[PDB]
Amino acid sequence: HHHHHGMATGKIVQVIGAVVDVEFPQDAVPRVYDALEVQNGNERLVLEVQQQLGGGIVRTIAMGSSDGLRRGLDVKDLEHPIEVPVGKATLGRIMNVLGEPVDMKGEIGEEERWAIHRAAPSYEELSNSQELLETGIKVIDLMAPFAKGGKVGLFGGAGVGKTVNMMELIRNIAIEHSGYSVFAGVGERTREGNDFYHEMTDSNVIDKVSLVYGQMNEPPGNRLRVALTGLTMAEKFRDEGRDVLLFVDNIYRYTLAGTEVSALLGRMPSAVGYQPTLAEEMGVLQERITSTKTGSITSVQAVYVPADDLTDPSPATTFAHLDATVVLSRQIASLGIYPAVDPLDSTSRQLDPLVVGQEHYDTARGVQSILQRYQELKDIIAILGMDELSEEDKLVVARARKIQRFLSQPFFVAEVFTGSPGKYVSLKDTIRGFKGIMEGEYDHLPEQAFYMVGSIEEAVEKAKKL
Amino acid sequence: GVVENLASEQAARMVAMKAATDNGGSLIKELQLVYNKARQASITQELTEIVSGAA
Amino acid sequence: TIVVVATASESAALQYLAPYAGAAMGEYFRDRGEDALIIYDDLSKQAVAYRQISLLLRRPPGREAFPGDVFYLH
Amino acid sequence: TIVVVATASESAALQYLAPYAGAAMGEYFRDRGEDALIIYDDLSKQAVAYRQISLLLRRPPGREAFPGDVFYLH
Repeated sequence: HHHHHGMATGKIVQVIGAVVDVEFPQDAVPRVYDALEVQNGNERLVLEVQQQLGGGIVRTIAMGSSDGLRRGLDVKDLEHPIEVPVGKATLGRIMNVLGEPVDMKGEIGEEERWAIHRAAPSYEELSNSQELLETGIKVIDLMAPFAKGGKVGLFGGAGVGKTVNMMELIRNIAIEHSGYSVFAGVGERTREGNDFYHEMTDSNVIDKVSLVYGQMNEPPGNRLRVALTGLTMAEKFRDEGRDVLLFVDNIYRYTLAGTEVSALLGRMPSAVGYQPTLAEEMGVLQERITSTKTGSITSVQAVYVPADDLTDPSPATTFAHLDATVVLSRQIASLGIYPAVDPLDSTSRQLDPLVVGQEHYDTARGVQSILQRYQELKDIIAILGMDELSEEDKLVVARARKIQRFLSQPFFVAEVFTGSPGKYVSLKDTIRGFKGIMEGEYDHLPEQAFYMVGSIEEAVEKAKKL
Repeated sequence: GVVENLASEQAARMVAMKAATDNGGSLIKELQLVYNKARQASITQELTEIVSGAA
Repeated sequence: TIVVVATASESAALQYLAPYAGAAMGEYFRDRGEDALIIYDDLSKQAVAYRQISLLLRRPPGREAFPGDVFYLH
Repeated sequence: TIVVVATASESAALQYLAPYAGAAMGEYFRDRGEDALIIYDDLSKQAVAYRQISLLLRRPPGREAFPGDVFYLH
């Protein structure tokens, strides 16, 4: 943090574990965010914010390990905190929390160094335009819109193969745009990680994006700290005037880490033992994301879902915090469909109305009705024979199973398994195909073509194939 | 006519079954709220008591 | 008419304190003897805001971290 | 193979480290590249152990009087 010569000593005052009581010169001390390092045997050690205490002594902490203490102790005080050397070279390259090129080191040269502590508000700064993010997602995006730089909530889970979703995003970023983003896991089963690295090789696209990962092998001070990192890092690219979105890890892991800190803080926890200020942290987090005037920062997150307590202050947060909703359904996929996502149960206030545009909200708004009907219908059938059913019911059943089927779609990235080249979706195209479809336009065609198919023109070609 | 009365009986009861069944789930959701207020509560007295044990 | 700027980052100084802050304004017209109107809500924020305050107070809160300041506050 | 000895009388010291105690071992084999497994139970006295200790330690308790060290511990 310092432009560093000297930086002095202090002594080590009172130490229980991470609790760092130590004392600097009587004259002055750097900020709590500001920080200092001391070579302890093998290595230097830097402890986190001291908070305010006396005699040049004040209270501090570190993610690293505390063994081998010494009463008298001397730390060279770093000054301008947190300066960190990111560079665009990072993409596809991995470092530790320290930027330590954690993996087989890519050796990762970096010309940028900046504190992650950087605020990122500015009044009136970002553009007033309110652009939507265009995903080319046959249902995710079509079924629901996406806003540029927008926050996105995640429902789905194990067995979702969310990475499939991610890879879809990979082809989606490059394919869609030059803009490229990276996310990082923290507090997580390692195997998943390495497998995902291999999966990056298989993906092969890993270059565009890279991250240190927390893996939950680690001490919290690190953990809770990690956020500011990514903040600064993307802050390269949105700072690059580039624009992007990164995935995010279990928050409850994060905020909860907040409490463990607060007990650590010795401070009175919030209620239900939250971090007494934990909201404030959320201020940091949610407050962080923005689509700048010159950049866009979107993201999605999956937080540890705690018993599905809606009473959850954390759920309060999410619900409060969330700008968008993911849903994925093992029953839904369990229809067999590639698309596990809950087709019902998707809402983005963003995607909603007219003024979100009408006709889209028309084929859309009724598409809801179709949903309802397939509910009632798919529902009611097993009860008894369908003979009584009005034709309209029947026809609905076809347009139903086949509309469903019609959703399923190929993916480029999917190729590695199957060679499926997939395609980038098109809104005019989509609204077209669906709208006509809704009318039962071209009612004659075979249902089987529609599942995992191409465009109404292309599936129309499959009618030729048919 | 006896018979019509009969099969009709079988079906009519059959229909009742569904609805009667369905109603309770709501109550169950309410109860869910009850263990919600309650989960809240144990969390609460426990919490107040936790401060209390901090003392 | 006008209204005042209030953001997530805003500190319980500004935050807990603020709606309270804005009050005296109407004393222009109201104190000019003129009717004047204002909307505010989400005051709940002010509560744990002011409660985080109370952690500072280190005073024991009540239910939901609450003091009676509400009344006073209210 | 060898099993640990763990007794009801066992001083809480041994108790609390006792699995963590256990850890160093297989690092022989695995670190020898040799392969191994071990049983784990819910010892779970450990919390009143390390913890009731922490009361002795005067330490602040976490939930169920027990700090997040479990995670840490785990």
